[PDB]
Amino acid sequence: TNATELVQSSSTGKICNNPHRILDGIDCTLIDALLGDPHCDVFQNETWDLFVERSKAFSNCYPYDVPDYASLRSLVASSGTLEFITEGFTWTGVTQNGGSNACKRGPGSGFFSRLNWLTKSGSTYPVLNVTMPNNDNFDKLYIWGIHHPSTDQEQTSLYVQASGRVTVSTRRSQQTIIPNIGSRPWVRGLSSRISIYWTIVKPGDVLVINSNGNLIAPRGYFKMRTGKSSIMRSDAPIDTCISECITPNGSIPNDKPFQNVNKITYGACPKYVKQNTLKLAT
Amino acid sequence: DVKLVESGEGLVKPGGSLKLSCAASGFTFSGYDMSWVRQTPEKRLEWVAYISSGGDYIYYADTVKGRFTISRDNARNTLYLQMSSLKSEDTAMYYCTRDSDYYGSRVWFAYWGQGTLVTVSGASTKGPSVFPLAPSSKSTSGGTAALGCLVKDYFPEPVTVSWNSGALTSGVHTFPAVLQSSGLYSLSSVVTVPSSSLGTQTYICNVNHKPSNTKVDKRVEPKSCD
Amino acid sequence: QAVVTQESALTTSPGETVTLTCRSSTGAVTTSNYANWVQEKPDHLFTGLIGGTNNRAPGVPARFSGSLIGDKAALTITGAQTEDEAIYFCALWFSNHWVFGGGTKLTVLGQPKGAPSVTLFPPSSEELQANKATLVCLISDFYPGAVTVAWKADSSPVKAGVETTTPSKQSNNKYAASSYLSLTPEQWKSHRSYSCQVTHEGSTVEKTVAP
Ligand SMILES: *[C@@H]1O[C@H](CO)[C@@H](O[C@@H]2O[C@H](CO)[C@@H](O)[C@H](O)[C@H]2NC(C)=O)[C@H](O)[C@H]1NC(C)=O
Ligand SMILES: *[C@@H]1O[C@H](CO)[C@@H](O[C@@H]2O[C@H](CO)[C@@H](O)[C@H](O)[C@H]2NC(C)=O)[C@H](O)[C@H]1NC(C)=O
Repeated sequence: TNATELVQSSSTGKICNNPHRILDGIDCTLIDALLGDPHCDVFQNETWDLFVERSKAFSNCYPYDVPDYASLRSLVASSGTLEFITEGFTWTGVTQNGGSNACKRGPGSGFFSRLNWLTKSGSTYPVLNVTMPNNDNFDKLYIWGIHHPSTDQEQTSLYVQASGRVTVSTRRSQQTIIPNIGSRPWVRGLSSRISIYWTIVKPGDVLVINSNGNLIAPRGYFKMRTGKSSIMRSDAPIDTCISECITPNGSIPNDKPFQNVNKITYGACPKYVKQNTLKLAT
Repeated sequence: DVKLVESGEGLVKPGGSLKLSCAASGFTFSGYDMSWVRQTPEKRLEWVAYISSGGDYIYYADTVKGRFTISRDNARNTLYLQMSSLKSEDTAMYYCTRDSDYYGSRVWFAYWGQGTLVTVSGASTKGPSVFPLAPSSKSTSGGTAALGCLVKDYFPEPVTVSWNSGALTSGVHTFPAVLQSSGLYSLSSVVTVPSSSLGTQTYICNVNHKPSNTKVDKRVEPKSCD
Repeated sequence: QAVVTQESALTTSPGETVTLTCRSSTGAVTTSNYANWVQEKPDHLFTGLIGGTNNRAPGVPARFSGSLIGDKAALTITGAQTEDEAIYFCALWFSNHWVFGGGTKLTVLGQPKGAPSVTLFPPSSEELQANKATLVCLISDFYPGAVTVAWKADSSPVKAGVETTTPSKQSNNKYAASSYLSLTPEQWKSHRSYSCQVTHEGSTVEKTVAP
């Protein structure tokens, strides 16, 4: 007779940028592009349908960590845009724009592009009674951080208070984090660290930030949408071609009702299956 | 697929000095951060030096401060360690380490180099004299014959032996050295080859003992004298 | 201070559960010490396994686990394999310092008992014409570490010119050593009856090879 095989056991090996806008985050994570690492501020205000994370991704700005990291990174991957809108906060007496050589931006000191590291001004650090309202028609994602110094002397030298605090409030949200002082091992030098937390705002609601020290301020917000975007970890090269679904092993033909190459897919694809072969008689 | 490959093993006198290089491959930097760690002959592990992308924030083994300097060549993707005013206590095999991965991993010292030997010596070096280990006249079980070279009276370790320029990579086994009573080492390496191919293919020991500039090829053959 | 310590050696069986430990001299071990575990397989093949208190390196299987049992750091291998036969060092972070322990030699059993292959070569004739003659007994690829070597010359045992050392080859993770006796061209003259016999406990009998 003849036969139909139904399990797509073969991929193209390359990711095809049509019909999906494929954004290759070459040397960074989605978070690095989200935070504003200087070597990936090239991804500023980028939009996508599938972000591709490569294995050699890396970070060069201040050593940090994200509690609930996978939730954050895929929260931005689902809106599919890094559209950042500066909001011009007023930081009275606390010296914005702190940077260091771990994050060398340009000739010297730099910091996260979308983050505002505050210090003391003069020799003080007052408690910040800030406010910023979201009165528009869309939800705001605020990315903010805290500094975990490396010694009690570091805490005093920059945030004169013996113990600092940050409190990012809404009418629905409240998060109060305290910096635990400790000298971590060296990562890109420094023994101090930064931990990243985020605060979504929905329309009408207000975001207020109370802090006696260690605050890593935000500069603005990312406009958030609802769409078909996502992210992918892959080392498959990108070519200009056509395929409607993509796997970490490169694109797939959507010819066959089933597929064997990978469980991870994007778009209208066949359903992942364990089979190695399935021939239907014709 | 990350790899770190070292070089620069050589013998040095007390107060003398050495520079070492480790060629980094398979990853984007010469290293994200990189560090030098040595293991004494007592197989104790001491960390020596550390680097940033450009050497930020304390990286000092206080017992080597003022004596060593660590450098990285961002262009050629190379890591350097030049140690001077060397002491007995620095004799070790220094390892080229690149500290481990991102927030998820942050394991220090995951990726390592195979190590290169640093010997802070005294009173002289000696070059080896290779002798060939000829094959048997009688064929026991027919089949194959075994032959080798004796790397006798060399100092210090190591000697690197191959056979016919890598043309013989299997069935070759180079055995460790013996510290003899004289303070000298002596080593050997043997390969096993079929009995037919003993006059049609010629076998040469590509031994070199690089701590001094020694490289002596030597062919192995029966000598035809009962 | 800052002297990090761990057991000298351990021994276990495949399938069993092991727990290697690492202690402080500065007192109690905390997460703030960031226990890091690196595994050296022989011929200087190191691999970092666990860092950041529990954090497992990418390629490390989930069977390895790091933890704190009490005031100690610890490394537990739940589901040990013959793959795990190695030396496991440990490193803790004291803010100024950065230090290693002595390292624990893990000895997994179940390795197939290896019988030693015994081959001997006479002194080369160019080696002969010098002041020194050395002939070679070469024992190859036996698993059990312990081995005894006996040289005897015309049926009579000898020593005080012998030298041997221990073969911890990774090759097949079998042990394969070498023996050298060093006889002067006139001391080596009790001709036609010199050879090397070694005894292993993979011995059903001890093997002799004579030229
Ligand atoms: C992309 O990012 C830039 C910088 O954050 C945004 O630039 C601002 O644009 C507004 C009006 O669009 C200006 O009033 C500001 O002066 C710009 N700079 C800053 C620092 O806010 C830009 O709007 C973003 N979106 C794009 C380019 O589509
Ligand atoms: C802090 O800044 C706000 C910004 O206007 C001032 O207004 C009060 O803010 C607090 C929040 O901390 C609210 O609970 C009050 O309801 C606000 N006042 C009114 C009239 O609505 C406030 O005066 C500033 N100082 C303090 C100590 O709150």
